[PDB]
Amino acid sequence: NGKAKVSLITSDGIKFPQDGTLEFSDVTVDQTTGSITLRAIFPNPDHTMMPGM
Amino acid sequence: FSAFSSSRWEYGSPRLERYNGLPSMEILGQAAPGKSTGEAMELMEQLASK
Repeated sequence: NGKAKVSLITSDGIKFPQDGTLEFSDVTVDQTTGSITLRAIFPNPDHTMMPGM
Repeated sequence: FSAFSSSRWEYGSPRLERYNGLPSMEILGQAAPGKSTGEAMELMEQLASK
């Protein structure tokens, strides 16, 4: 009923310490990925996530 | 893949044959006991003719 709760499981094979919020879906079909993208803002004060993964 | 890939179910044979260079379906059976070999084979060939 709401948008949007994203989960994570990081390369360790474990889910990130907590989930994250899916912000939206930009409907533009990415030309060379031919792929929609989802930008989900996540809290990362634990200084764990890093820009890009 | 999923963007340039698209996939589906369908059939293929797990195993395949040919015989002397043609597709062969081998089939194994035997003479109904009290029936001697050729009798089975006759009915085989006969059953094949149609």
